Amino acid sequence: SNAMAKSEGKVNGATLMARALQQQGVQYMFGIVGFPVIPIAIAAQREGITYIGMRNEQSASYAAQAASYLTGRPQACLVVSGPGVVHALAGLANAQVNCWPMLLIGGASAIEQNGMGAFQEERQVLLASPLCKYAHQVERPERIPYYVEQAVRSALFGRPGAAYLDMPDDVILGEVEEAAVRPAATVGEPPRSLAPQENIEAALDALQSAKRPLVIVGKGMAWSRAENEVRQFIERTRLPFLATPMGKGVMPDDHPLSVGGARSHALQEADLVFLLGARFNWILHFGLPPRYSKDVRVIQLDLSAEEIGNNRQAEVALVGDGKAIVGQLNQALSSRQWFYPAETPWREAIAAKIAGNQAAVAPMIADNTSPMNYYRVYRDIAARLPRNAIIVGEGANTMDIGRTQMPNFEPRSRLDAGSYGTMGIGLGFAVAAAAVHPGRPVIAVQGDSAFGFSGMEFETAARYGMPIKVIILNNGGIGMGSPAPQPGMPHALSHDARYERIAEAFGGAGFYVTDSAELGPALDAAMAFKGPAIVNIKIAATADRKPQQFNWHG
Amino acid sequence: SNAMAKSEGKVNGATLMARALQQQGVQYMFGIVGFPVIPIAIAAQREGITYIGMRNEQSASYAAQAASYLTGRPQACLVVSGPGVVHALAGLANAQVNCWPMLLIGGASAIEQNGMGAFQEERQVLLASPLCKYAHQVERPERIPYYVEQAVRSALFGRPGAAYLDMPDDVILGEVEEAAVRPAATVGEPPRSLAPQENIEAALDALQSAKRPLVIVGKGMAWSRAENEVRQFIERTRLPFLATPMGKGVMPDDHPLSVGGARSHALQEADLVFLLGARFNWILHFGLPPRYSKDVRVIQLDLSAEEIGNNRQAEVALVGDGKAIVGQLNQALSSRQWFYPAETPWREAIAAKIAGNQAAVAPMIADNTSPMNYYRVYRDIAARLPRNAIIVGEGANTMDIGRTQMPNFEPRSRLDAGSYGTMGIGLGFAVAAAAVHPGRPVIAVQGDSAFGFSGMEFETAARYGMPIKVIILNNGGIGMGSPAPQPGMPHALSHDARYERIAEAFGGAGFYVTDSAELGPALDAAMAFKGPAIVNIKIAATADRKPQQFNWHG
Amino acid sequence: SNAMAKSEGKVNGATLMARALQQQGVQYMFGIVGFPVIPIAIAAQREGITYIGMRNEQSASYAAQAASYLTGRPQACLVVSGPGVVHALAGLANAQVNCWPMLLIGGASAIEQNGMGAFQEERQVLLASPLCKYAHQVERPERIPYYVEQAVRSALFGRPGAAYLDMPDDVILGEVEEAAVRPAATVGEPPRSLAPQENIEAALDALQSAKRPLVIVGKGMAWSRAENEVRQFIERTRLPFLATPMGKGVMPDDHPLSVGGARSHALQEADLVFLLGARFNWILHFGLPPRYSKDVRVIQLDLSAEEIGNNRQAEVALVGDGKAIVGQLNQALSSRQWFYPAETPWREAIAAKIAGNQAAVAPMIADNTSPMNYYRVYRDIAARLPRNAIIVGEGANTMDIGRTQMPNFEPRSRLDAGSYGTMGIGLGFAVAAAAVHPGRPVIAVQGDSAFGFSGMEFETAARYGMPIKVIILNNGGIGMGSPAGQPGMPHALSHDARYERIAEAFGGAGFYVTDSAELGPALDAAMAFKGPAIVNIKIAATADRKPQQFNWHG
Ligand SMILES: CC(C)(COP(=O)(O)OP(=O)(O)OC[C@H]1O[C@@H](n2cnc3c(N)ncnc32)[C@H](O)[C@@H]1OP(=O)(O)O)[C@@H](O)C(=O)NCCC(=O)NCCSC=O
Ligand SMILES: CC(C)(COP(=O)(O)OP(=O)(O)OC[C@H]1O[C@@H](n2cnc3c(N)ncnc32)[C@H](O)[C@@H]1OP(=O)(O)O)[C@@H](O)C(=O)NCCC(=O)NCCSC=O
Ligand SMILES: Cc1ncc(C[n+]2c(CO)sc(CCOP(=O)(O)OP(=O)(O)O)c2C)c(N)n1
Ligand SMILES: Nc1ncnc2c1ncn2[C@@H]1O[C@H](COP(=O)(O)OP(=O)(O)O)[C@@H](O)[C@H]1O
Ligand SMILES: Nc1ncnc2c1ncn2[C@@H]1O[C@H](COP(=O)(O)OP(=O)(O)O)[C@@H](O)[C@H]1O
Ligand SMILES: Nc1ncnc2c1ncn2[C@@H]1O[C@H](COP(=O)(O)OP(=O)(O)O)[C@@H](O)[C@H]1O
Ligand SMILES: [Mg+2]
Ligand SMILES: [Mg+2]
Ligand SMILES: [Mg+2]
Repeated sequence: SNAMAKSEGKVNGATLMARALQQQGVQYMFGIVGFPVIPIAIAAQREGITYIGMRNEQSASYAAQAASYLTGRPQACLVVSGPGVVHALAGLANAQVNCWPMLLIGGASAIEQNGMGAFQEERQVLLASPLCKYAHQVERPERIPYYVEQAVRSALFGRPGAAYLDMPDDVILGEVEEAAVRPAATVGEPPRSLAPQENIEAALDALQSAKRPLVIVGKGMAWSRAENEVRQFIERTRLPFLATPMGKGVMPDDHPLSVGGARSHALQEADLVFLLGARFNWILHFGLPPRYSKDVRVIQLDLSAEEIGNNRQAEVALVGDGKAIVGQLNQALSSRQWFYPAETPWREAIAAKIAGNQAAVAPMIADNTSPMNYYRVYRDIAARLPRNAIIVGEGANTMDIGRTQMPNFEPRSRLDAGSYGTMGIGLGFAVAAAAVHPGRPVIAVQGDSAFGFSGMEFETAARYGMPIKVIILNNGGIGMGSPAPQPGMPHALSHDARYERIAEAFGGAGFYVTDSAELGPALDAAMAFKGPAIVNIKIAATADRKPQQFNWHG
Repeated sequence: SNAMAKSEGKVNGATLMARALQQQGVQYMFGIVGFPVIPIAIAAQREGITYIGMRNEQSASYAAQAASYLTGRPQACLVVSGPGVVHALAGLANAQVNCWPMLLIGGASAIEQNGMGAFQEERQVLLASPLCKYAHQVERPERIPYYVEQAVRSALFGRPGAAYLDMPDDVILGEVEEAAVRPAATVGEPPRSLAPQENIEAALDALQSAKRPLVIVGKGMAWSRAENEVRQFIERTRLPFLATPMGKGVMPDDHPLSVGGARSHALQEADLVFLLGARFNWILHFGLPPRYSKDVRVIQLDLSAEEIGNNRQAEVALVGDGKAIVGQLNQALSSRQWFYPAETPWREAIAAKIAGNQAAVAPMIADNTSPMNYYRVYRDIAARLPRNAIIVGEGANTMDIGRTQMPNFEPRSRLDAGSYGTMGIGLGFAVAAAAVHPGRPVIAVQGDSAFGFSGMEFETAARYGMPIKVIILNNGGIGMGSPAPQPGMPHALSHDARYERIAEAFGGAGFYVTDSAELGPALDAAMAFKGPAIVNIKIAATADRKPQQFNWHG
Repeated sequence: SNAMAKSEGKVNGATLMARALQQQGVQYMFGIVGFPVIPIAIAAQREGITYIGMRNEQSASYAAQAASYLTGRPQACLVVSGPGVVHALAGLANAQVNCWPMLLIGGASAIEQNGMGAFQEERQVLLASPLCKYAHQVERPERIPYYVEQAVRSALFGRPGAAYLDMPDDVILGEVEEAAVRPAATVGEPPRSLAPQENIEAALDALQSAKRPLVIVGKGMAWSRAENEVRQFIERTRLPFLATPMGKGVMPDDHPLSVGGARSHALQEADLVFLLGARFNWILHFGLPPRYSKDVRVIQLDLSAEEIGNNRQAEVALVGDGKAIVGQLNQALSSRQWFYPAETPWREAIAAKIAGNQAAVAPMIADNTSPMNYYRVYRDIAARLPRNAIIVGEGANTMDIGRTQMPNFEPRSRLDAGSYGTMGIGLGFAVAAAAVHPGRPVIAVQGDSAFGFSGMEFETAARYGMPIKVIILNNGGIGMGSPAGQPGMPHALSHDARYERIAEAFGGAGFYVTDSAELGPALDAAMAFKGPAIVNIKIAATADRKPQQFNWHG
């Protein structure tokens, strides 16, 4: 009753944590409650944070980083002591490798029982630390504002990455006087740095000297929110560009300067590559033979000074923020006459290779034979994707062929297995996208193996009214199908699995497709259904991607 | 064709690894293939090792240690580089905490690409090391026999724990001359050590002197295979005994001397406790007030010398193997004639407390009201459990009430959340049990939250023809249900979920139960169905365990 | 004054720690004070603990483990925050590698400043944990008895190793009510375990079947205080034995059964090796060719089950305590007549190899040429070692030649570079020996390179009145000397250095020897000087050890 005297001078750690998270712009918290973190989730809701309770911490820790990428600010994963934290190490590793921020909040057993073999006693900061930019235990409740500020700043500033805060039971429930708690500042936007002017002019001088220049647009530019500057730069210079898998959409994928359909030739024959927030790691084949000229010249824009010149020396280094530096280049271009000319041999070679690759996939796209091939399946899928959708892609062939057949027109609208090649991100990423962008459609296209890692999160989607559209391409195995057996092959799964009945366990709509004639009607119904859906497509066991000169891994 | 000359002088790392695993007694390998470990799973199958391809490495790593516990030998988990290893860290942590052996075999990116940002390059030994007794990279294929011997020996000897072997791609595919490979010795049985004679006699002296003695039978005795010796020891001494959660069955749970129905009174009032392969950690409330007399005398049998006297000093230490040391006690008891007398006040107090607790839960067991309470549901489950079943239990109220309502009569026939309190072990444990003991029934009783962590492994079971019986107690939440919402509560799940439809996705039988009259017939049909099955029981949202003087955690 | 009322109800962390250490048998504490550990050292002295302030924590951490080995109980090293702990990691690593206990107590910056960049803030537990059996922070002063008990037990019990306790400034100075502090039990002697009777009898059966048996006596027997049992065993069986470098003295080095002077032959030709608390690591050349028969049979006695069969399979495993198991063997031998016969080809071969090696070094021992060779120097040094001395040996040729030329007659009386091959242990070990055994002479024979690592601790010895006798064999470099516009060679030091003047800096006696006629008188004067002393011997730059078939490392 409001009539009785109530003591209001004290606040506990759970409440201080919720307030600090909200002050620092955490709007989404993905996790699974239990000892000792129930009060944190409840307190978070009372501050208006959106708590999404999931079915495995592995998926929760993936959702938190996806939500961080999409919002531009660290979002939270909340897990119990012991195995809750160990399950969530999955997401720390993935966020580290992708340079994505996130905040993992792990409960811990009470400090006063350390050494005793307490329930879920664990060396949690020690376990998390090699996967984190920042990891620290909160030893007393009155320092929660200090630590939340420092952790969010460390995750968000510089090269982004994962931050971990350890929350012992006795700190969560510990109480301090309201007026005694020292405030913290609100973490603002990440600082942006610029390049020296001499480097800006040297970059432009290099571009003008090149006979076969190539701009590579990576997901660092998407994280930097540099899409306006990049679009202006490519329109001004008229340089050919190649998008990386999650750099897709920074330039619209239908831009006439994209070399995406001539990727192998463009990398092989360029005499100059301009990396925009993209690494010469495995996704770009290291900047080295056999995928590049041994003498390829490199302009490299990265926020990370230590990344400059990895594997292949950079002729011009542009260390700083992608948006700010491309802004400098656009400003410097306004005093120059040069642009990449409308007709060059390079342009003609690129066009010819695009035409050849188009010719290679044209009969597969047109083939209505059932069981379907991947290109036929994507002909129907691509036709149902609205231009403002968020696309989650996961699998081997399903994901890789999906990457070329599903264009993105706006940045940060594609989430996939990323720089770690992770299976297991799929429905976590979709749940994150639907929480952050409830006004936009969310379509996850998964292989049958991929779907098994996180498919139980469909119940999560249904519970929060998230109308995610899950499309499974089922070839009955990992990368390829398998004849019925003699033991089953290690890569074999269940070609006749009726995964769509999982939707029906949770109030969603399930659709099963074996024949090309069923596929359109199934997708139209799934898109129209007011709720989450699974379309389970039984595809050809031996369907494969377009032949190429080089294996993707090599 | 066998007609053409084939060079047979060379063998590769994958084949050496399969042969060494087979030599060392590894019979089960749970994993998910992909780069770079496909050759290892194929080679393992060629040597006759059973390969179980699962749906998430988290479950595979849990399956591996359950198989090790059941077989008495380290069994393998096989995972890909990068996130395959990070996902499997779950199983390493669980194995460390339960003193269970396992062998995790993690693929790695090729050594010659280290530093370059290779696909799934990761510091895998470093990440695994805090969770392992033994962790090492295999740097050259010709060292494979050496390392597999050493890792298996390290995991199995002494206090058991997890071993990790890192297998780089170029080691897996690297070839050596068969004749050149150094063989390794076959790892035998774990050494057993004995206590000094004076300690054996001091232990019997102390038991003779006690007014209220209590033997506590822990899962170390199950691991030691000490059940014959423990059974002879209790029959000879006639001492009251208490089983720990997975120590159930070492003594038959229906034994007249069990104090399991008077657990709180027995721990509170004992003047002497004899720990048999059981720790004074949280499961036994640390051996300290408020759950024990502050002056409780302790005899402590543990293989780990460092464990002796943790939290509560041991009056008599018995450091060595459970089977061997209880064997010494039985021998020394054939030269004394003491037994604990047939009539004592302690016996009378224990019996009256058991009778009071039976009366306390009898009305709930008998109550046929629907939605049902937990004790009612277990009345039908327990009446249908075969005496040789392997029971997997998982959840909070589901698991803990199932612990009291589901007796075990043989050792090593209960697998549950264990010393780490882990949600997520459920279907991986069930799959391991069906793999190891295909001629025994395997029944997993899970809460609805618990089922969500690993439920996709139902496809794994169906694919290998494992007729696991999954019984879900669904209260719509973690620990308790929740009314309709304002946001849904953090612990709420879906009370109306039709989880049994997941069975129908993979060719199993699904049964849905909301009324007590339905429960009997559904369980009968599920047990009789020649295949895996899910029985989804919608139980009362506020059903709870019997009241107790102390919280289980405190 | 005593007349004033004084509150006495409160005690601080520093005092609680000093009392707990004294309760647990810590008698010696080696360290360097500073923030925040000054109150710990003062409190320690108030409880009667001997505090030895050293000149570098590297040496202090080596002293602590040597004192632990000599006393049989963990002794303490006390260091400041940050670099104090980092400097002491040296000792942690050495203690792990040697299976020696020690307790490192590292001060830490105050918990309330964590995250702020406090003076010497550091992740101290994390840095120490890979080098420790046990490492924990003390988070509250009332837990100090609990943690000190647990750390001492973890260090001392089982296979011994290093323990680390982290002591934050606010825990050291924090106060609690005396009456409120929970006592901890006193850690007693390490538990001893026995082998099964079948293994005892199989060991004696194996020994009787061997044609060329060899018993190897390692420093695990010295740690176990098994010298009486081992001497009885060798006297009873008449088996040839070999001492390891710090196993010397467990058997007296002048025992007629020692194969010390025929080591390479004994290892090469033995058909059966009985390891007594010694590992097949590098010191015993792995139990493998080219140093052993490829079919050598092995009986292995180790406390560590996981060590059994490393590198070479064990035919008979004896897992348990060295004293207890050799006790079992001696007892089983009283029911047998068997002993190794007085005349066998094996004895004849051993004796001829011994005579051959004595003849090889006899002229070097007798050669009075100056500058002297190593064997000539040790002729005079060995003549002047009292039977009860503690010998510290450190260097390459100085240490290795000293090992064969300086016999020990009592166990635990030789301290040397050990299983890690460490330069830097010299004067810390000497200071530890002089603190623990002030009634025994302490003689450190060091190479000129070795001396430079720890030579400043001579001021520590002088300050505490420790009459350590430091003898430096100076060849002007690392392993060998060198001639004097080219740079100095990397191994070269100062052949004409006058190291003995360092004794004179600190009130000790310095002697300089270049001529063989000077050596006897200098050693006699140094031994008689009632204080610490340095005898600096300028030896031949090219003096070397006796030629051998095999390099010591290989
Ligand atoms: C490493 C990669 C960036 C390498 O890129 P590629 O696959 O070689 O190129 P993609 O951009 O996908 O294009 C594929 C080929 O199709 C051509 N292409 C692309 N778009 C088109 C269109 N629109 N029309 C016609 N042809 C096209 C393109 O030129 C390539 O051919 P060519 O020019 O002839 O080469 C990528 O494969 C990748 O990100 N893979 C993810 C791997 C992963 O994480 N797997 C999960 C674990 S698997 C291990 O267990
Ligand atoms: C690894 C070792 C145990 C290997 O032993 P060895 O040196 O081969 O044997 P030792 O016992 O020292 O004996 C040496 C040789 O002398 C013979 N020998 C032994 N005693 C005598 C006597 N009294 N008289 C004559 N000859 C003797 C013995 O049979 C050996 O010859 P043969 O029978 O003919 O072989 C040891 O070398 C060692 O511990 N080295 C430490 C290395 C180290 O840490 N250095 C400091 C770091 S170096 C920093 O890069
Ligand atoms: C890896 C991991 N993540 C989370 C937890 C917390 N875990 C609980 C232990 O505070 S147990 C509950 C299941 C209860 O929910 P349930 O299965 O529906 O059973 P029931 O009680 O409702 O009958 C939760 C989720 C955990 N231990 N380990
Ligand atoms: N604001 C920023 N400006 C420029 N570069 C950035 C910024 N934030 C992160 N980066 C960099 O972007 C790069 C992303 O590379 P990568 O993840 O390999 O992209 P992709 O997979 O698209 O090639 C990282 O090297 C990271 O340091
Ligand atoms: N062969 C063995 N003999 C005796 N004790 C063992 C053996 N193997 C393991 N142990 C010990 O068994 C104990 C198991 O304790 P715990 O997991 O706490 O049991 P519970 O959960 O049943 O109480 C561990 O302390 C472990 O060191
Ligand atoms: N009480 C004990 N009884 C038997 N062995 C022990 C005991 N304490 C330690 N040990 C063992 O003694 C061994 C010493 O081996 P090592 O240091 O290689 O000796 P050395 O250098 O003399 O050959 C270690 O393997 C250790 O586990
Ligand atoms: Mg597939
Ligand atoms: Mg529930
Ligand atoms: Mg020298």
